[PDB]
Amino acid sequence: PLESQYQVGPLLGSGGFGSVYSGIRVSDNLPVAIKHVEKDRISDWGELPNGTRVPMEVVLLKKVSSGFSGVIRLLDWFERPDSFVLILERPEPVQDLFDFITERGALQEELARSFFWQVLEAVRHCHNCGVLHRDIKDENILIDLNRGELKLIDFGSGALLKDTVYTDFDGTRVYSPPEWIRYHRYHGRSAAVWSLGILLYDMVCGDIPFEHDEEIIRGQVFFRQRVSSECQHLIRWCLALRPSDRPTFEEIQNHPWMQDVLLPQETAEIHLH
Ligand SMILES: C[C@H]1NC(=O)c2cc(-c3cccc4c(=O)n(C5(C)CC5)c(NC5(C)CC5)nc34)[nH]c21
Repeated sequence: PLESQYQVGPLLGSGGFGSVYSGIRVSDNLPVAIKHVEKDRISDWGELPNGTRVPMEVVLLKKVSSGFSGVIRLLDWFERPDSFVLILERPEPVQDLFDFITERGALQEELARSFFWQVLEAVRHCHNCGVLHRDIKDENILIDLNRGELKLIDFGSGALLKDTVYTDFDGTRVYSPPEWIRYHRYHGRSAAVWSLGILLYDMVCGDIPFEHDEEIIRGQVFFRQRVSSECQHLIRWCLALRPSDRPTFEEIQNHPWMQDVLLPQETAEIHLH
């Protein structure tokens, strides 16, 4: 089932998420990624309409893999005795945003605007399909280097979107909002907007703004790089201490700093090729 249909290549990476290998679908040589997760290392489980116990990530990816998007597509999945295996699409050539930022340092605002806009479109798509990622960060974003298109990855910390409080969190701490640090309580959209503020700061400054819990709680933003006043304003708004003071996704995309975004292909020509 798995062995015959996919030819396995080298390990791309491993960590809390499991182990991800490059691969190729044997039938048509389609590039793929193959994610293995041990059953013991999965805490968040869900059920398919069919009535089958699977990892939540499988439920979430099926809900968002409908149509095209800036979300990594689940092509197939398999259950094994002690693990689940997910077959994901693989752009070629590709680089993850963390490595891209590390190599360039801070991104030019024009580039950060295009990237951030695409992340916003992808996150909006997730929320429309009832899915909350809960771990938005540069490490969970891939760049299709030829087309200039960003793709969200790793829904292993995610959940079904709801309007009530979340009391569990498995995402990355330094991207987590002050309300989680202080009260172990947050709401979906406003916590997501906090992580987007951290991401945007990361793009235009070349690193995250807060390291320790006390910096997150204080919420004072210091700019280490030259950043436009409009971009600083949007960042500070996303990082409002009070969740209800943070912008909606609509307010983010109507912010003056977000106007006249480049198309992804233009973005590649000017900034990537
Ligand atoms: C972060 C990890 N967790 C996931 O769910 C997932 C999916 C991928 C993944 C999917 C498709 C393509 C790539 C890919 O090309 N790469 C590269 C080799 C371009 C960086 C990587 N690198 C990572 C983030 C694993 C270390 N992951 C992919 N990586 C992860």
